[PDB]
Amino acid sequence: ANLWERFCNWVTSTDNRLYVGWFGVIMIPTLLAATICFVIAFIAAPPVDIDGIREPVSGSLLYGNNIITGAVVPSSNAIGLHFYPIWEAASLDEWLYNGGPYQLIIFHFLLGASCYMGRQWELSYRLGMRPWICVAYSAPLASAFAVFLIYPIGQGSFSDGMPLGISGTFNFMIVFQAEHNILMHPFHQLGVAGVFGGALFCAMHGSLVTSSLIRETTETESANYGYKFGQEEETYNIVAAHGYFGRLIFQYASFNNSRSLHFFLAAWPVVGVWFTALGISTMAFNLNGFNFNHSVIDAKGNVINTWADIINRANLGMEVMHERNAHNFPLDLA
Amino acid sequence: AQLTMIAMIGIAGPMIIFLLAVRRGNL
Amino acid sequence: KLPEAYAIFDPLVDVLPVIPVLFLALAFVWQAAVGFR
Amino acid sequence: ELVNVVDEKLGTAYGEKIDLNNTNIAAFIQYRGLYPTLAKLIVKNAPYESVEDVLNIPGLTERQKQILRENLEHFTVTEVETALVEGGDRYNNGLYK
Amino acid sequence: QTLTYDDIVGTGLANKCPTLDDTARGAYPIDSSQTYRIARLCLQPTTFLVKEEPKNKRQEAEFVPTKLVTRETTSLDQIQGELKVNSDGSLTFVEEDGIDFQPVTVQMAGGERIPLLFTVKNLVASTQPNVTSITTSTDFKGEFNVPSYRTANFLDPKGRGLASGYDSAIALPQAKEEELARANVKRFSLTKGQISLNVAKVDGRTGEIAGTFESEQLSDDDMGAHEPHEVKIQGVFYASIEPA
Amino acid sequence: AELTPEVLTVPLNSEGKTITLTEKQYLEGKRLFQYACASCHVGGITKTNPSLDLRTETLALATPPRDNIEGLVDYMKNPTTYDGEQEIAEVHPSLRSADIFPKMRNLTEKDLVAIAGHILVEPKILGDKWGGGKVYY
Amino acid sequence: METITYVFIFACIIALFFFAIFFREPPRIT
Amino acid sequence: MEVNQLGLIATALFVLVPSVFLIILYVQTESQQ
Amino acid sequence: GFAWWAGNARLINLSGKLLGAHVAHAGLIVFWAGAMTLFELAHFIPEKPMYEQGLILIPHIATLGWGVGPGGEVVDTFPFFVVGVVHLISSAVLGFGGVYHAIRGPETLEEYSSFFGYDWKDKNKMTTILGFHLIVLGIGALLLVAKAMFFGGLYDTWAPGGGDVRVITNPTLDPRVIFGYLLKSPFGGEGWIVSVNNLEDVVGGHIWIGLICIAGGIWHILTTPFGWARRAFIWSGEAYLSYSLGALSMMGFIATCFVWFNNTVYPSEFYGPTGPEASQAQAMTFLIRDQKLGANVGSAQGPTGLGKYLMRSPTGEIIFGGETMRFWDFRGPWLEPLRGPNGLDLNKIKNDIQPWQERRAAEYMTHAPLGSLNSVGGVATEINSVNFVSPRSWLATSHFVLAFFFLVGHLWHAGRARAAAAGFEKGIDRESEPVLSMPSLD
Ligand code: CLA
Ligand code: CLA
Ligand code: CLA
Ligand code: CLA
Ligand code: HEC
Ligand SMILES: CC1=C(/C=C/C(C)=C/C=C/C(C)=C/C=C/C=C(C)/C=C/C=C(C)/C=C/C2=C(C)CCCC2(C)C)C(C)(C)CCC1
Ligand SMILES: CC1=C(/C=C/C(C)=C/C=C/C(C)=C/C=C/C=C(C)/C=C/C=C(C)/C=C/C2=C(C)CCCC2(C)C)C(C)(C)CCC1
Ligand SMILES: CC1=C(/C=C/C(C)=C/C=C/C(C)=C/C=C/C=C(C)/C=C/C=C(C)/C=C/C2=C(C)CCCC2(C)C)C(C)(C)CCC1
Ligand code: OEY
Ligand SMILES: [Cl-]
Ligand SMILES: [Cl-]
Repeated sequence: ANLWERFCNWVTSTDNRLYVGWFGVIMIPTLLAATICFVIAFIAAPPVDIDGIREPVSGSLLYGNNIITGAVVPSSNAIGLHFYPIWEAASLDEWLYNGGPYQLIIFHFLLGASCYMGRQWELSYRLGMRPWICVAYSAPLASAFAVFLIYPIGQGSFSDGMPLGISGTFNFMIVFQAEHNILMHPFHQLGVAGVFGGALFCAMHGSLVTSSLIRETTETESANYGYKFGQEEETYNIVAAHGYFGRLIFQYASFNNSRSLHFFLAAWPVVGVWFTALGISTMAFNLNGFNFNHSVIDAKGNVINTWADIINRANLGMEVMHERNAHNFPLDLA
Repeated sequence: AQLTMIAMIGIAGPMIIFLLAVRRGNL
Repeated sequence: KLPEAYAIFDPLVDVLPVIPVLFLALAFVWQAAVGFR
Repeated sequence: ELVNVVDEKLGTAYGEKIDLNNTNIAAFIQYRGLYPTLAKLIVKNAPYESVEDVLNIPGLTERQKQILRENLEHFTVTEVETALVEGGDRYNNGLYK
Repeated sequence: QTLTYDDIVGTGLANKCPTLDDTARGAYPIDSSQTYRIARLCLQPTTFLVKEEPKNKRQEAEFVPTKLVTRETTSLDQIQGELKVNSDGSLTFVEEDGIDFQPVTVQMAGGERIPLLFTVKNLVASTQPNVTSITTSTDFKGEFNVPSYRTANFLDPKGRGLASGYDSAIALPQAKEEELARANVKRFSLTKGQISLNVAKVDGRTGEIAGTFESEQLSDDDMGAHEPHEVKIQGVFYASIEPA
Repeated sequence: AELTPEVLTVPLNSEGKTITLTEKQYLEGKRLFQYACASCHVGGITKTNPSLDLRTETLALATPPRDNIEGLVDYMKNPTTYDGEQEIAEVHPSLRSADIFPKMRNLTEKDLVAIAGHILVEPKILGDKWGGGKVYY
Repeated sequence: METITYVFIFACIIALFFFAIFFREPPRIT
Repeated sequence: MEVNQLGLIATALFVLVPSVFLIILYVQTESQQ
Repeated sequence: GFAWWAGNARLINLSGKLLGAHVAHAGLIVFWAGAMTLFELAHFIPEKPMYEQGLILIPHIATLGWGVGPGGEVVDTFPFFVVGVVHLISSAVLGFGGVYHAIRGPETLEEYSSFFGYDWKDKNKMTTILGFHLIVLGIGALLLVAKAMFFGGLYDTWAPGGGDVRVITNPTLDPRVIFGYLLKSPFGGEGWIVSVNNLEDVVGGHIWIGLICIAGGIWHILTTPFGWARRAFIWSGEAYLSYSLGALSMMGFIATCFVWFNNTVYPSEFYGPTGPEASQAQAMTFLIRDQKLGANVGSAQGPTGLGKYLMRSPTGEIIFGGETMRFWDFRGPWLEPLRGPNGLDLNKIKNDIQPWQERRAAEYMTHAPLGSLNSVGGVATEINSVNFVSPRSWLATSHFVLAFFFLVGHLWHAGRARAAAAGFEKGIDRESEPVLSMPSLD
């Protein structure tokens, strides 16, 4: 009943509407800092010289953007990977021109989101649950690190991290395809399999459970009222669902164990997104997608184009156009 | 050949399991 | 290249680094033999 | 009265010959014997009032003078165009392959 | 002591010109026979002033102060050139080469960014007649060239340029071009600036001089898209004289 | 289409004598060009000086002309600038500079002929692609 | 006017988050 | 910026009309209970 | 009751069989180190830089000073053979002892001997095993110092005359320098411990670390955890594994950045240039070419208004222009002779570039660490022709992936150790569900 122990007990209390926890003690200020700076910058920040060539890119709503085109623009290439906090600028005017808000937002956000993951562990422990929901969230979290930190580290500059904007996101992924060919990289192909298969199995599971709801209601009422929060009995018939799905395909391609089924639901998209985050994190060090450019030639030696060469023509167009005033030398080596 | 040795080597392992499963061994 | 007196073993050596992968595969032959117990 | 001065220049001899006052140095590879040594000399010593002025460059050997003579018909001179000679663009105009 | 790179790096000192001790009030005598060069001229701006636009009847606006937003990237250095003695005793510096331009953008009150090419390109600056000694009352005055801030390959955000790029607003295929002509046709400006260099310190032993400068030039006109501003720059300089 | 002796026939010297490579020489040439040259000359360009390519037309206007086996074998022994005025063995791989360019050490006289032969043959097969750069990929 | 509209909708969403969390219908066991 | 002037009323009714619909149905649900 | 797919968890409380698993697995590591080196030597061609041949082990050996001479030139491949053979032979001994302890040996050790047996919950015994291994690690660090100071030295990319093997006679002992590294920002221009750029500091830091580990090893043999440490940790075998998984993850992320940025203990002669290095070298290459043509590179204004070849960093230093403005913190032996106190010195650039510097820049520009999964060198749009992926990309990517998964495994095993310790890792007790005894939130 000392001041510290009381404080510890409030921080870890399971009676708080929103759990705080020790990870929350870091998460809350860092997320509030990131959020408040993000909203203000998105609305009112002036143009930012993202590529360090004194060519400022306007990202905020008051400087002529809408919701789709607006962004918080990445920090200047002149800064590269240097730490650029506010107190390192001669003035806020300078900090804004060179892209300081980006660095403030992404570092606070990554910290806050890492703590979000730990906080998912922590509350699970306080409630006597199994611990691994936080491992599912490591897949999205890893993906955010990849585009905001790891890729900028490998390329040498936060100016090549993903913009905090909708069209800026697209710019990022187009230029990534020209410089890396993410599409011909197997870790991206597994990320697609992870999210497509994730959407598929979401629909499957939802439709099979919804297909086998036990009749508990009249046709004049939502069938959802046939389930009461906390009832002990299951609300659908898994044997009927299995009897339907195993005939749709064949018997042994259908689950009859709900625990294996839900583990599979968890595992497939998490693992696919781990791979795609590792794709970005390894193309950060320029180990790029397969290059089959001019791989097929004829008896004489003429090049016989494949669809890979057609991809290469599109990549070339993205390459020669991007950051059109920023290259003085023939190779875009970073 | 290279494919000669990776065969002598590749067979070492499954050979051990066979000899032990036949001699009803501590698998 | 290797010293000449071991020249005889070039193709063996092209194969040796793969051998620790075989131990992982051997674990599954063993488990198949006992029926994944 | 708003004209693109580079496009205008393409309508002069600059658009058909090597312009000793304006053309980027990589064009001197089109004729034998000219690159890099004579090309370096020609660009450093521009501008020229006439194509023949190139033969008065201090330092030319007789072999160099003879090479220039063989190629005088591939040359021209027009007025210096700032847009083409600033930025060191006669040495590197940002075009590679 | 002479510092190394690893002493300097990251400090801001790389953007500052050398100074002379306040003890350095000598004079450097000139032999009208001998020839001389400036082996290093360094110019460090400290203040960027922009002329405002008074809008009403001929009021003639003032030079107002501005904030630098492009950091310690401003100084001209390693400039060299002939220092000639003219028949009438005047000295003339003719700039030959050096790091003689820096792009700068300063911000006016209200948030207008003003880019400019701070330069002394092609500087020719000359003293009074009858020098015979460089002293702490010697002034050089001169003029230099201000090429366009962007050079000819520069592509605007819609891809238009002078030596490269689209010649039209391709995103408005059937718009009337007349109104767009100023944005569509890029032009390469070449204007002149004026500088005065005031010598306030002289090391008679070593040929080093230092003092103050003020130059006036035009800002960027975005390849003719808009009218430039007048800019006045003040700072300190350092120069090292050598007999050639 | 196929790799015929017509395509495999190339100038030996400036006199106008010609030599007919075998298919073997050509592929040897290609392999050795990859080993020793393509890091800078992939596709017949020159990455560290794009103004100078390996097109036959460019080699022909070089001093000593280099559009033939002899000129190219010489170049690999004693490289000059494009106007012949300066020797560049110190910055360009050659047998003369095999001490600083160690991949040139184990090249025999017949390897040089094969490399030169590849360089004169490839534009007959690939056209503008050879030396044209990314525009033609 | 477009800026005002974008920011108004965004602020209405934040306000909705607040009611959805603190003024939700309480889950009640059976 | 030269935006479509009618975008504003378009956006306003797009928000207002379905939102009002839901609120009407919600409030009359509460006053049954 | 673990399933077959979690079957090594059956070993948690079988100290004997668990020892065989560890020792057998250690044989696998030593085996690959030996087999791989021999594979690399069999394929090695000395006329070709190592980084054109896909080599990752031979460069580690050469960095310690075996087999190489001035400039990185390989002079003797016998040291490479020795290192591979001895590792390979030793894996047989470790393999022998591991299958013996895994299969035939005492299943549990705690009956056969009280010295070798251990309970995970015995905090005194655990810290004594830790202390032994600390001492062993400290010895290993001092072996690096012994090589450097007393058995031939190490390869020094920075040595005058192009790099060479060099005995280290004055290692840095000044702790303001040694521990100063540990306090530098990880951000650009600073680089935390990745910036160590000279062998004196490398060897001195290994003196310190060897002493620190031996000191700490003796500490942990002689002590028991104090009560604040007893109440802060979970004391179980899975918990200890989880702690080590986190440490391995952290270490792999560091190694990733080490091999990507550092060209001192990963010399570029052996590993190829770094990304920043290759980018800097391209600007150098075209500066050289253009200046030879007559260009005045200092006064050449590029399209943006910034210098085409040279510009200033944000703190004033004269640096290379173009996109490589991001890479101006790069430092390498071929470039530093051009650096004066304000950055690149225009007078040195105009007069003092040497052919060897031209060569090196051209080599490094054309061996930038970019390439495809199937080992086509260059940017993603390049055609087939050059079979090259930099050893730095292979080492960086592999160790990022590995480090990521070990962080996942830390989370997996840490959460599980916490839950098994509190007793709810198998699920919620239906009759005593904690939430059902908590008041509701609203
Ligand atoms: C020092 C490292 C280390 C150690 C000693 C352990 C030890 C253990 N772990 Mg942990 N684990 C680790 C790292 C480690 N883990 C990492 C890095 C992760 C994240 C990926 C995990 C994730 C993890 C999970 C999710 C689980 C464990 C579990 C276990 C226990 C049983 C494992 C078993 O029998 O595997 C059996 C081995 C297999 C089934 C084979 C796995 C096949 C892998 C995935 C394929 C790799 C192939 C490779 C990439 C190359 C392909 C090429 C091709 C030619 C083959 C055991 C205590 C289990 C547990 O909690 O027990 C308490 C468990 O459920 N681990
Ligand atoms: C580095 C990899 C590694 C290592 C070292 C081990 C080691 C071990 N495992 Mg684990 N395990 C692994 C991978 C590994 N496992 C993987 C990938 C899986 C997933 C399939 C499992 C699944 C698994 C299960 C399901 C179980 C174990 C068990 C065990 C232990 C007893 C096994 C036994 O009696 O087999 C007996 C096997 C044989 C008699 C067949 C022959 C095996 C020999 C050793 C092959 C050696 C070959 C080599 C060429 C010989 C060189 C000799 C030379 C040096 C002289 C043993 C310590 C068991 C355990 O915990 O026991 C309580 C157990 O139940 N493991
Ligand atoms: C960390 C590894 C490790 C550990 C902890 C153990 C532990 C043990 N072993 Mg195992 N063993 C190991 C590795 C290990 N062994 C290896 C690598 C082999 C294969 C050669 C064996 C083969 C083996 C056999 C055949 C037997 C044991 C037995 C035993 C037990 C008693 C040993 C004893 O009294 O000797 C105490 C100390 C000595 C005998 C002094 C030996 C001095 C050593 C060799 C010097 C080591 C030098 C250096 C530190 C490391 C190598 C250098 C290298 C890295 C270059 C004990 C539980 C016995 C047992 O369990 O029977 C029931 C038994 O019969 N071991
Ligand atoms: C493998 C290495 C290792 C491991 C696993 C342990 C494990 C342990 N040690 Mg030993 N220790 C070691 C090496 C090791 N030690 C060495 C080499 C020394 C000699 C210097 C010591 C000296 C030592 C002392 C003096 C004490 C321990 C204690 C302990 C226990 C508590 C550790 C703890 O709470 O840390 C958690 C760490 C903290 C709470 C403080 C964090 C401070 C660091 C610097 C923060 C930095 C984190 C940052 C993200 C990374 C950047 C690094 C930074 C310096 C730049 C635990 C059993 C304690 C104990 O019970 O002894 C009986 C104790 O009092 N250890
Ligand atoms: C970069 C390290 C190169 C390597 C490897 C090879 N070449 Fe090269 N080459 C390079 C440059 C920078 C230049 C221009 C030299 C100059 O300043 O004039 C060249 C030029 C050639 C030429 C002349 C082409 C022309 O049009 O006249 C030839 C024929 C040539 N190089 C051939 C060649 C061969 C056969 C190589 C492998 C043995 C080779 N080069 C490697 C740069 C580089
Ligand atoms: C170095 C050396 C050596 C050594 C060697 C060794 C050590 C070996 C080992 C080996 C081994 C170690 C082997 C193994 C192998 C194995 C294998 C070959 C496997 C296979 C597998 C498979 C094929 C699988 C399948 C399956 C199953 C079974 C179940 C499920 C499904 C699946 C499909 C997965 C010697 C002596 C020669 C001498 C010289 C040198
Ligand atoms: C337990 C177990 C396991 C594991 C195992 C292990 C992991 C082991 C290992 C082992 C090992 C680790 C082994 C090793 C071996 C080795 C050896 C046996 C070698 C030999 C060598 C030699 C003989 C050599 C030769 C030579 C020389 C000397 C020179 C050069 C050439 C040559 C190479 C030829 C498993 C999973 C399966 C299953 C379960 C149980
Ligand atoms: C060798 C060398 C060097 C040096 C080095 C050094 C000297 C190092 C050090 C190192 C160190 C000295 C480290 C440390 C670390 C630490 C850490 C990493 C920590 C950790 C911690 C933790 C993780 C904690 C946790 C926790 C908390 C927070 C709370 C409660 C619970 C617990 C306890 C869990 C140099 C660079 C010069 C150079 C090169 C070489
Ligand atoms: O791709 Mn292309 O590469 Ca990575 O840098 Mn060079 O150019 Mn620029 O700044 Mn963003 O982007
Ligand atoms: Cl872009
Ligand atoms: Cl560039």
